[PDB]
Amino acid sequence: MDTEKLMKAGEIAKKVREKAIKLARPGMLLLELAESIEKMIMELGGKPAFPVGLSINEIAAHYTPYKGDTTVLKEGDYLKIDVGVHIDGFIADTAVTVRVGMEEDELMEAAKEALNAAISVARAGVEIKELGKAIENEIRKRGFKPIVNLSGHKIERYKLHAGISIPNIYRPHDNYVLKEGDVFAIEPFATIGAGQVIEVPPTLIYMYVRDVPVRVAQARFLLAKIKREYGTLPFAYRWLQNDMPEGQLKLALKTLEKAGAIYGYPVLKEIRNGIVAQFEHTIIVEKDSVIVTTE
Repeated sequence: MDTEKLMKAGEIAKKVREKAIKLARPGMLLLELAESIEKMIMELGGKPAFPVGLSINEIAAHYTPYKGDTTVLKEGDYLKIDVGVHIDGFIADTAVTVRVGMEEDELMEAAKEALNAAISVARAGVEIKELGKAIENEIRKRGFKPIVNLSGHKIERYKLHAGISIPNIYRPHDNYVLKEGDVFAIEPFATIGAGQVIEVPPTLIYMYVRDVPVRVAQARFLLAKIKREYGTLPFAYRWLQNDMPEGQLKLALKTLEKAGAIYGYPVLKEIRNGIVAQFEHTIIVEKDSVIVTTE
């Protein structure tokens, strides 16, 4: 569980996060932003843990651009930038919301404050529901609604979602005890909407899980490439686009998705088109406080 790797990932995540806020100017082509960031991650000796999330407003997460994407940042836009970096499989997951070409807002504040609230509170020994309460309050007591079914999550090596949420609400039977050595993304989301998200198209992001019989030559070969370049970390449709006709690409991906070799990370929309804000730090739990990998 090499911490120095985890830390580097965090430093790099931290840098490119900051650069990403500088480049978040109105008329900034969303495609170009993502490419700029991911480029800068690889310069600093990082590989991306996943395609960079550039989710806007009602859109909560799992938007990354494609080639041909013309989405462009418009002033007043609440832009969630979710950056991920890994060092030989050791992960830094960090996120900020920014009102493009504008000052911070009380909604943006509710989320960032929820993050700090959780981090202060976190020691080894603490039950995760305690961090839940911490977040819930910050967001509510500013008269906002936290997104219930989109949370933080345990991180392990080459395993981005390692299957224990740090939920954004108190739940009596969220009883997990934070351990010396646990890595965890704390992501509060807040919205003026319902406080709940669902899936909508497109599916712009994908993850290898399992190899499976693939009858079709085109799809088998694509699965091979995917495993070689990306393994069991998520990947953008965008990255594969380069080579291979876009039609035969989209079909292969759905053909693999069907067989259950790859699974999609489709876009998530806040269910009442509630404008949504996010702030994420990676933390390593330790005895009487926590490292913050990405601060």
